[PDB]
Amino acid sequence: VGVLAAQSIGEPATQMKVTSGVPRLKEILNVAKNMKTPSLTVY
Amino acid sequence: PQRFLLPSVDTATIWGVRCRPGKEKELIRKLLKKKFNLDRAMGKKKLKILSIFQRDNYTGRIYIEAPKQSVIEKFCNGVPDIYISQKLLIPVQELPLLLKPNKSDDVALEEGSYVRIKRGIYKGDLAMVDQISENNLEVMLKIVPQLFNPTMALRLDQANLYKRDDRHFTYKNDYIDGYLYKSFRIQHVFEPGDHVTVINGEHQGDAGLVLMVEQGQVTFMSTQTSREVTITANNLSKSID
Amino acid sequence: SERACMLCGIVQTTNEFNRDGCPNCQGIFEEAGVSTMECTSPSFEGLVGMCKPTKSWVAKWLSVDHSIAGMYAIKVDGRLPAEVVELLPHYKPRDGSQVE
Amino acid sequence: LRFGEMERDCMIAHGAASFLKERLMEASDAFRVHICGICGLMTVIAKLNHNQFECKGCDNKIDIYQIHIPYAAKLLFQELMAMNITPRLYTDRS
Amino acid sequence: ENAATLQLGQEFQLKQINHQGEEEELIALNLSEARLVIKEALVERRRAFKRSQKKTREKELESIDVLLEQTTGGNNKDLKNTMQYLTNFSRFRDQETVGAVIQLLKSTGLHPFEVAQLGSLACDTADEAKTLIPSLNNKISDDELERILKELSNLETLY
Amino acid sequence: LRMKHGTYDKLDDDGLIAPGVRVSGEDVIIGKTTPISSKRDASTPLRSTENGIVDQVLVTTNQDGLKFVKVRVRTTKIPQIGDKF
Amino acid sequence: MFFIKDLSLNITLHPSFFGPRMKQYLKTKLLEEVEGSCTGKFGYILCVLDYDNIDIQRGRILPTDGSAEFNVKYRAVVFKPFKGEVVDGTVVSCSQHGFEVQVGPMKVFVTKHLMPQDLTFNAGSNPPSYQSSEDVITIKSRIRVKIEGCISQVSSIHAIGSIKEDYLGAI
Amino acid sequence: QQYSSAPLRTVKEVQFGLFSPEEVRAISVAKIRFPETMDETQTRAKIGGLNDPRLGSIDRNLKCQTCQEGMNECPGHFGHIDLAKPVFHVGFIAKIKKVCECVCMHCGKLLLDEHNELMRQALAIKDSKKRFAAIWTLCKTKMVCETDVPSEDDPTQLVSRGGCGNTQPTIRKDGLKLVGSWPELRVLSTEEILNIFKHISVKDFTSLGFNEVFSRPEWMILTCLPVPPPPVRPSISFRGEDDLTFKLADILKANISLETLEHNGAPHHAIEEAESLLQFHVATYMDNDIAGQPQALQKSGRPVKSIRARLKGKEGRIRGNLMGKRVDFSARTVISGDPNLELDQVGVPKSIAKTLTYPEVVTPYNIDRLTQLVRNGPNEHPGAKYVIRDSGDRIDLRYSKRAGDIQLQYGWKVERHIMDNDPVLFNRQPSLHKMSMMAHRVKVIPYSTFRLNLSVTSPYNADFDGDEMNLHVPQSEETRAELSQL
Amino acid sequence: TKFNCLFCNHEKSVSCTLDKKNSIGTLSCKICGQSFQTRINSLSQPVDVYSDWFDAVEEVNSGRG
Amino acid sequence: RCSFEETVEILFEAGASAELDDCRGVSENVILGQMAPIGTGAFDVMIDEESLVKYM
DNA sequence: GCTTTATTGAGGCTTAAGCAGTGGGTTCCAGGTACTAG
DNA sequence: CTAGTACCTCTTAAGCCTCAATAAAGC
Ligand SMILES: [Mg+2]
Ligand SMILES: [Zn+2]
Ligand SMILES: [Zn+2]
Ligand SMILES: [Zn+2]
Ligand SMILES: [Zn+2]
Repeated sequence: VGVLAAQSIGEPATQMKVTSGVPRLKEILNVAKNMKTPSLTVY
Repeated sequence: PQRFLLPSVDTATIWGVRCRPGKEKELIRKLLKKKFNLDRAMGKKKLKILSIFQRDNYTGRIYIEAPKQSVIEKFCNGVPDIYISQKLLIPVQELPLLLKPNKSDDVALEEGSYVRIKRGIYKGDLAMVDQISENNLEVMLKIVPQLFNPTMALRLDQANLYKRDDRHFTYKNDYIDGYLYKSFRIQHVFEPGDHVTVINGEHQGDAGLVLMVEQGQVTFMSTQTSREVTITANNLSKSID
Repeated sequence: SERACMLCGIVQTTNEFNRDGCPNCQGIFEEAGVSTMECTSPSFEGLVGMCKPTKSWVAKWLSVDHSIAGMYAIKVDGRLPAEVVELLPHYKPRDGSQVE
Repeated sequence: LRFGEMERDCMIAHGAASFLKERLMEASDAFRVHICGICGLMTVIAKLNHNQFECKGCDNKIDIYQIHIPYAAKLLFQELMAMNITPRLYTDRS
Repeated sequence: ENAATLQLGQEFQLKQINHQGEEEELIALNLSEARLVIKEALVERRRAFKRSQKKTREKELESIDVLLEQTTGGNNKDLKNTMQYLTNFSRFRDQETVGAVIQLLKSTGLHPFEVAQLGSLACDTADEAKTLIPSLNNKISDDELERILKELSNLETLY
Repeated sequence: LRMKHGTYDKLDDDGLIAPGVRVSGEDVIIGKTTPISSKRDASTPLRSTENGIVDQVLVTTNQDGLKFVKVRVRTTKIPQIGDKF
Repeated sequence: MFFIKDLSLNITLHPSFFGPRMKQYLKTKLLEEVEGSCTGKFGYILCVLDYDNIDIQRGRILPTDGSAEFNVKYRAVVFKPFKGEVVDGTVVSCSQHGFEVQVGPMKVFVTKHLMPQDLTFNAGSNPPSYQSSEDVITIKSRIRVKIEGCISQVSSIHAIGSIKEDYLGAI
Repeated sequence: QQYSSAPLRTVKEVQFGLFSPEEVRAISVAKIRFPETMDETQTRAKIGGLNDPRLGSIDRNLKCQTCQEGMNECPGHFGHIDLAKPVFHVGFIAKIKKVCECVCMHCGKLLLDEHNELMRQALAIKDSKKRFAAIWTLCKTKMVCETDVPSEDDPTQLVSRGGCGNTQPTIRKDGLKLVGSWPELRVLSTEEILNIFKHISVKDFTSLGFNEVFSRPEWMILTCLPVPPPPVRPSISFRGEDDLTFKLADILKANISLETLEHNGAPHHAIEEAESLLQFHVATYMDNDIAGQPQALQKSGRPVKSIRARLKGKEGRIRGNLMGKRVDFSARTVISGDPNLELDQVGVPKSIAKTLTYPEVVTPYNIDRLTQLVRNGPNEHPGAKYVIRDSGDRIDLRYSKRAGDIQLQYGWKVERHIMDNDPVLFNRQPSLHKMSMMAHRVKVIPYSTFRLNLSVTSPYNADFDGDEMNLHVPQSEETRAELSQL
Repeated sequence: TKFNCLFCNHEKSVSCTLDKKNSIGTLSCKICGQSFQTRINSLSQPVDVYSDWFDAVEEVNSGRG
Repeated sequence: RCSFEETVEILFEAGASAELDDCRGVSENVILGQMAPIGTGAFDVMIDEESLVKYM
């Protein structure tokens, strides 16, 4: 299961205002204490 | 007399300075020449440098005897291949051993002893010390030239062959009994049933079981030969079964 | 070639010894009736540049306090002639034999 | 050809453990090494012609087991031993 | 180090493991019981071979030798030597005698090795028994030791 | 003692294949032997994956005067399915 | 020393010999292995009992090889001498340094220095024997001796004993 | 590849304890004391030195004395070096500093005890790493050992802990040799640190995380450097000893010089320089790249390669020869589209099919087919090139002129050329996802380009613009079944 | 707070304390016990105090005060 | 963890701590060249001595 | 009331990490220097 | 004389040490 999940999460990254795309995935995977484009949503 | 030569803080003060290996003698000579030139030029004002020396076995360092560090730093300033910054104070207790001559690895030469020639066309050839000069500067060595054959010498180079005695022949300027004598510089020259194994001797590598021990001689039955062999205890090692 | 005297340890070229001999032991050699070459050896270890023999502890350690400033050898191999030894009751060889 | 790490994990995902074992132990470098059952070290004296097995480190006569591993594995183990690191290969779970 | 002071090895513990993982007490046997179990094993082997193939110091020794030759014969010559050693100087010839001996030794509750030695080795005096096994000195009362020794001596078969 | 699968028959007496000689596989192009102290072969085998007719051979002297050899081999390659355009 | 215990043996079988009679071959190989075995760890194996009740665990198939590895657990009786024990044997040969005594599957040697003073070797009889003031020793004799040392061989066990305490020797 | 009587069984666990000097001496069959790797005339290896025959066979045609084996079966043996002066381990230098800070510099006892509540809380941590970190933090917080500690129940009353009272210096980490400050800064002797480690009791380093059975704080201070056997230091033909052999020779020369200096009068001045040089050489041998220190330069124009470098990254053994290693039975070449091929069917060049082989075992079912393949010979595509007998020896067919006279027997194996309907794994090097490596049925074609179905291009992300793909042929029935079914 | 000294010719035996509140630089040696004081600024550094001390020593030695 | 970016530091840490590896991971078996407990290798295949007789 | 504490945290410097696979062409057999064998 | 032979030469994640306030205990 782990290897399948890793491959399924990595394939879109290879295929590919607010940071998005590969930089966002790298930030999410890393601890990312400092946020390049921090955001908050309130309703 | 040497008891009164013990170094003291108020009498001996030597500082070590790092230098490039292989330039110790040249650096010492250059420093001595510079000191002489400074003494000749400046005149009354002379740097307080008492001696500069080095040790062959201790490469990459020189030693200067001065009363103050600043004097050494000024004297050595601008001298290539000397790291004045990388300097340390030599403790007094270490001063004697620093100047103590190194124990030469050459064993005391004795008549009939076997040695190996370091320099010469017979490199790697065993030699026998026959005689030692009174000045202890040259030693006579007997070596194998294959043994000298008077017949072949007479057949080939009789012009350079001379006979001094029934067993003495001179060839190309001294062969005795087929061996060449030449002068060389000294600097150029247990319990029963225990498993035991032979580590040294004629039976080296043999293993067996001890049966009797007496007066330091251990007798063991050897499986390889199935016979009792008696060997000195020091030449046997107890092997764990 | 450079040779170091077996008596005082001074190191000098063979030409200097042949021409002028040892500046510090010429008289002793002449008294002993021996040549300078026989009292000098080509094998030596270590080099010492003595500048103030009278005020240098190294000179006292090497027994060259009364000698002149110059190049000396810490260790010199060989033995002096028997005549020189007889004239120097307190002679100490520089080969390290008496440094036990 | 080189069996890349990405290919290795792709095969792992495929679940073909037998294929990976064959590829990394049969189609590639293959070695057979002897290890004691007490010290678990590859330094075992094994004379196959004499059929004599003995390890000097531990006083054991017949406690040796043979394992098939890649030559790279034993090279790594020896390199670690050079670093005073001893991978103790054991055939049983404690 | 292994000696007679009950300092057994790392494997000769007082407790033993079973095929099912249960822990039992170590059990020993004497020469007569050893011969009985060996004979039973030989009979079982002979029966197994037969079914598979289907689809006074002068006569007993010959029968034992021929039985050994028929099954597990020729593989090693040490088995015959061990069998001869066991048979030549055995003590009990009847199953009932060995059964009674083991039943009596069970009541003592001593170490299996000690009871095996007592049932195998022969002793006649308390001092001889004590010096034979110094470790088992302050474990068995003198009266009990004498009683068991005389019982064993009486139980000896007359060949 | 060191002999390779390369066929030395193509080599002439001089040790160099002349132009117009068919060479393939590990066939030796230059025959060189280094004396050992009697000698060990040091020939330059042809590329295993490439083959063709030797086009030219030249022999000269290097800067230090040592003998030097250069052999150019020519092959005709026709378009195939795997070729890239 | 005559101890019954459970021993586990691993036996490898080729996949070809997977017929109905494979059990017979496995049992034959087990008999050929256990009999004559002599290892210092487990001592000397004497016999294996309950042949018909031998249970064989499910075989293990190698990850790549087709061989099957069966771990068979069997109850067996084994013999292992210990230091300080007293055992009886029969003299097998005589020598100047002593006489070897066969006991069970093992041999025992008595040191000359640890022999009675009265006992003395004699070559006047064929074969050479030993004479004592109150005992007689020959090739065919039952001798009870104490074992003081044990030596383990690749496939043999040796004992070193002595006869100094009373009630020892010929009986 | 020789028969062995040792039982066969895979490894199930791997302990990673330290290698004790006593174990080194016990297992080190030979002793290395000659820096020269060869004897006079460069014919026989130096006895009791580098490349000694006892460690292994330097070159073919000679059998290792220890094992009487050549190159195929020769794991190698290590040698023990005296190393009179202990040398800090580069990898454990931080561990050495932490242990020294955690224990007294005189009594070799843990600075704190169970009396302190914080120490008890730290010990409560089951994890070795976190517990050791907490203990180190608490110890560095303390600055002086106390012989008597206040009692928690009675703060006024104190209980004698058994300490001395010596202050704990602030140990620094500068260069190979650490310096401690009490303030006066001084270099702590390696012998003193080794003695302190030896004085550590079982409980102390057991709490610190060192397993007594397989590790000890003293064992970190290496007093003997194992000598890798010849296989670890192959001689490259140009003998051409590797850089590691040169580093070992330099270390041995340094040790010999240090021993000679010690035996020929030790002024203690140059002894420090010799010891520092030996430590630097050992550290470079174990780790050439040392942060904030000069890198040892090999005699040639290249930095010396060390074991740490050899196990650094992709080029290292871990990621270069274990996680990913080269394969024998495999081919690589360009791919071309082919609408006339089935989805699971992949075209294969005839030459690649001939080169690639499968070891099919001889059976009565296909005895005739295998005999026909053998008769065809390696040159003909439907044939074979090698025949494996029962003994395991392999006989080639092209070199043997009597191939047609060979009668196959049951149990033998023949390396037959891959035929049609033969599963093989087709892959593209950028294995981005799981579906980048799939099994295809071989279809032999008379062209030098792999051919695959049009659809399978999408999972492979292929575009036939020069893409090169790899085909791996299974070499066993197990592998074939797994590829076909999984 | 480590600097060389000229009276005892010992390195790293000198310590300098800079009181910016009082703007005073005090240099003291731990071996010969020599103490010197000078005026300093907020931008002053121990090297400045050492240079001032050396200049004062030179002036005293020259006798041109 | 050795197979990751940190290679020799983890080895030194394990040596200092004498860490024990159960070899249940993929990397351990891959390095040892043994069938990992993965899919096909997760379980083991045995032989039934009672079903074989009746199947014959 | 004043003095000395353990704690808190906050940044500088540091040591690490840095797609996969494949094909090929160039260059290193290191510079000078002293000592010694034919 | 001449030529061998060896020999000295760009973007973050954690660790640690070093810094400036702060509430309690000594006294
Ligand atoms: Mg493309
Ligand atoms: Zn072992
Ligand atoms: Zn070997
Ligand atoms: Zn203490
Ligand atoms: Zn001062």
